[PDB]
Amino acid sequence: MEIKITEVKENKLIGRKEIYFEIYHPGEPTPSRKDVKGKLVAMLDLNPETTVIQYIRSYFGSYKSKGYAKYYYDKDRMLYIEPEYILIRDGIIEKK
Amino acid sequence: GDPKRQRKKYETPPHPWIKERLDRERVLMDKYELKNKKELWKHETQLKNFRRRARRLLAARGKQAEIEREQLLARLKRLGLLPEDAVLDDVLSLTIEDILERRLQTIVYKKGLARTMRQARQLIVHGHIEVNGQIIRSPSYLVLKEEEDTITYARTSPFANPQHPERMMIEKA
Amino acid sequence: ARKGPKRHLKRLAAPTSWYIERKAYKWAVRPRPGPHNMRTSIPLLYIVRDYLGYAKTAREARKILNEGKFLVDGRVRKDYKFPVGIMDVVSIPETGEHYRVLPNRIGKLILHPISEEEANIKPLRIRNKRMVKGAKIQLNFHDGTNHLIPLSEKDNYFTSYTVLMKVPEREILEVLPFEKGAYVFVTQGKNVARKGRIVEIKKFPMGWPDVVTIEDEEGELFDTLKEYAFVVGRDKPRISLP
RNA sequence: AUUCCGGUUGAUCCUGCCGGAGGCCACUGCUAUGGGGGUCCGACUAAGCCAUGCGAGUCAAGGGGGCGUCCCUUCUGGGACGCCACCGGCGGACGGCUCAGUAACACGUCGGUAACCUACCCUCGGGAGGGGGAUAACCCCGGGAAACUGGGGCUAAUCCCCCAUAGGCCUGGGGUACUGGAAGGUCCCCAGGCCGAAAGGGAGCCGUAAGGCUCCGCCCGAGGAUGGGCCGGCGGCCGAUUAGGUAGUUGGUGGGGUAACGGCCCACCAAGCCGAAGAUCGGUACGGGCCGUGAGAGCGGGAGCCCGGAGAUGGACACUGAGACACGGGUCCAGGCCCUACGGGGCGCAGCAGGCGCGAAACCUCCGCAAUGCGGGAAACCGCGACGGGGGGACCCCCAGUGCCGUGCCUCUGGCACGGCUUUUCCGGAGUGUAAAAAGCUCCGGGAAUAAGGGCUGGGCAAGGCCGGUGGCAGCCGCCGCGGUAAUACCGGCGGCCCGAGUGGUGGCCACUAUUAUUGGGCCUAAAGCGGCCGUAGCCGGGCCCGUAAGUCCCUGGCGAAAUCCCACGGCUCAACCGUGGG
Ligand SMILES: [Mg+2]
Ligand SMILES: [Mg+2]
Ligand SMILES: [Mg+2]
Ligand SMILES: [Mg+2]
Ligand SMILES: [Mg+2]
Ligand SMILES: [Mg+2]
Ligand SMILES: [Mg+2]
Ligand SMILES: [Mg+2]
Ligand SMILES: [Mg+2]
Ligand SMILES: [Mg+2]
Ligand SMILES: [Mg+2]
Ligand SMILES: [Mg+2]
Ligand SMILES: [Mg+2]
Ligand SMILES: [Mg+2]
Ligand SMILES: [Mg+2]
Ligand SMILES: [Mg+2]
Ligand SMILES: [Mg+2]
Ligand SMILES: [Mg+2]
Ligand SMILES: [Mg+2]
Ligand SMILES: [Mg+2]
Ligand SMILES: [Mg+2]
Ligand SMILES: [Mg+2]
Repeated sequence: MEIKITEVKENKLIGRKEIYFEIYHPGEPTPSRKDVKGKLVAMLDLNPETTVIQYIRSYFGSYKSKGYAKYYYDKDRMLYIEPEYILIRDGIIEKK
Repeated sequence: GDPKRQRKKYETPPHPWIKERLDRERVLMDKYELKNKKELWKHETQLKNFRRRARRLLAARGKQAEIEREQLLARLKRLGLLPEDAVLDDVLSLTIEDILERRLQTIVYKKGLARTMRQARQLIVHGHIEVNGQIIRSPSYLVLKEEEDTITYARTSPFANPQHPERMMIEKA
Repeated sequence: ARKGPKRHLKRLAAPTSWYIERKAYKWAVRPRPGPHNMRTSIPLLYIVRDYLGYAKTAREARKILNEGKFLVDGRVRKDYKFPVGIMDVVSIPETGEHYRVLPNRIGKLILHPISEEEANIKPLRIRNKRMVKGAKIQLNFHDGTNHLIPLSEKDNYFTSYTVLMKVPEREILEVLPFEKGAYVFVTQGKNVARKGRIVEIKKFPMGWPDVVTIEDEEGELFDTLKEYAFVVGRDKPRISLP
């Protein structure tokens, strides 16, 4: 798969950066969250502990998928802002 | 009052059993390999609408009329139904066969990707045809002129290999 | 409203000057009473979330507001129902950006970027003027705010004049009279967002509103209501306009 | 598509009605593979009756208590932390449901209030001084079958009550500062009265302490905003086998009452007010944006989504509050029903599911506060059958499937025999998706494998002059008409035609229809000119000159919400659907 970054935006008020990307992958299944997170942290030198993947979406007859993710500069800020369910779904914290 | 109710996009014949109309429509259905009459009727309605827009704009004047007139001409020649130097009058000479030539099934057949109309329909439905890098599975989709030449086998299809037994039979024609 | 005031607002019945998607959801934010009226203002939540896009959901928009990140006319606003209206100034000091709220060419509210220096002044149209106890003069402006002046300067202020006020200190620094040759900006009606110079004024009997004629840069003449004409300068605008 | 075709005669031309052929809505027979989108599903008869669960809470940063765990010392205690109820504040008048009543200022539209109220919110100008009191919680004793409820003791507050000042209201006499088109309005000065505020409270730091410095708060005045009250002109059903109606009725004068004007209600004085241009009375109905049909002019409907009105088993009437004569608050009558230990005590789903009844006629006693919003809170947050997500259903619209190719044979459309191919759909897995799931989307393995019916077959009107039964019997038949032993028309077989996941039956509206005629019909013989004439209202009215500008035409300001309709471009694979612009 090939990852292409479309746009990176800075949000000082929240204290995070928002990343939009595309994944090109003909003849392959939709990439898993773990692989995409590893590829992204390798590509931009990000701490994997404070990186969340909001979504990965596939389309009808396309060879590519669209993804949106967020990166926080502080772990406490990430815990205070993000909803609980998205942290569980991305494996950052453990469900009770 | 009453809220909106979604309406049919096609019109049925005023009388179901007229010999001449039955013969003409049967010829068309056989030639272009359509599934049922309603599909054919759908395209007919499209044609009529275009004509009804041309008739109304000929007898009009003002500022909005010119805008709508140029928009109609631009839309018609974007679909590939009119040459680049056509005028409004030329709208009134379109026929039903002109629209049927723009179906994706017909264009796939004419380009030589298939040996028969039915084979073209099967190829479209099973997902072997890509249009401008996108897979479309509707045989009745109307192809724009700007994208006509970028129509090929899907890059993941078995047919995207010149050694495939079925493709070699297609090329034999 | 069988027994009392309404508290809700459907999306389909929202004011027509907002930039909002009317079929995406069922409800909309009912604005709180405040400075402007319904037809010329929008709740702050839509500015934070939909216009600037600093937040995705309403919950995280409220967390931003409660931290005092937004200034309206130089004052911190925490209520997400607060109405923001014509000629207001929206400042984000942490990002250092400033906007002025203005009507569009079709009557919708938009944010126009402005310089930091211009962000300290706000124009106010004198909407009414009255006597108050102790023999003082009270001026009532178009956004509902009030000011007091002594009896000595009663002849320097009349209705439809414009006062340039320094915010948030609320200190007067300029008065722009309403007369022939003044520069005006239209706020409502068919000719909204057009600007020009005053040529003529007409009056009618029995309480019908009066009409003014305006010449634009290209030299065309058009009429509008006097109360829809907002004075912004002597012969050139004193503030940035789109 | 601005349309015709069958029927009165032995044969013909007319008038005239009936039937066929089209669209949409409700019920229904037979039969059904898939996905997507949307404002669909106990409205028509019963606004009939309802078992059970849920549909409105929130605040520990307003106040005293109870209980638990720890730290300091602890006889005793003081802290910190966490739960619980109670007093107290705000909300519960919105949201949700249904269309019984209503022919009316109910609704649509343009205006008015100088004749009015408004808690929460915004700006400016000021204020927060001095006293008093009870009670819940808690302890002791209880009563009652229960619903409920008594006595004594003790305590706090942003709880309640006083005094002062500010302030508010009424009337009389002056002065002319403001807005406005116009002052019973606002401002200033005297005078007589009546009414009459507040919580410097709470939280955190720096403070050794003193005291600051922030955060949330309390009261008065002027204006705004939000939500309403009230008033006017104009506009939109049927009946004369309903012709006179009204007596607080119509107006005046003097008062009361109201937040406020008003016969809204009284006392007194007059005889007015409405009506053949349809009063009064009766019938039927919630109004509009809109929806169905038609070339248009028109004709018909107004359940579902938005805006306005009204109601909570029927009929009356009050308490609290900024706002109610209050759907999940109170009282009486009427009529049903339930529990009692027989003395008493309770209840009306036209909220979400669910049950009975009535009928031709309508679904799960499910999951979630993740999104959109509302109430509460300083905030993090909590609650919400609103709203969001699924379950059942031939509700509406859009896009597909039930194979394709090559060579032979046949009756050559179509079927059969060989060889090859694909996997939309089907079966089993991985990822993504989702609050969690399910669908959906991308991949992998198997395999033509898992998938066609309903009506019609004499003419109108496309399709058989074939075979077997029945014999004016049985049956068909929208209409015209078939059947009496040689039936192309009934029953069945074999063929054929139309549409196709659909296709037929019954009822309603529009078109057909120039059979309602303004566009645009008729009245000698076919339905239809009063037996004749005179005349009131109404309608239609000769030629020229001067004036006006009501009708009429042109230009330009302020309006007629959004949704719905048409066009181009853009986003979901295209579309249906949704967004940005122009109409
Ligand atoms: Mg209705
Ligand atoms: Mg005859
Ligand atoms: Mg019922
Ligand atoms: Mg209510
Ligand atoms: Mg009724
Ligand atoms: Mg007092
Ligand atoms: Mg009606
Ligand atoms: Mg309904
Ligand atoms: Mg039910
Ligand atoms: Mg039904
Ligand atoms: Mg037969
Ligand atoms: Mg025939
Ligand atoms: Mg007829
Ligand atoms: Mg006739
Ligand atoms: Mg006669
Ligand atoms: Mg006669
Ligand atoms: Mg004449
Ligand atoms: Mg005139
Ligand atoms: Mg509109
Ligand atoms: Mg696309
Ligand atoms: Mg498109
Ligand atoms: Mg839209």
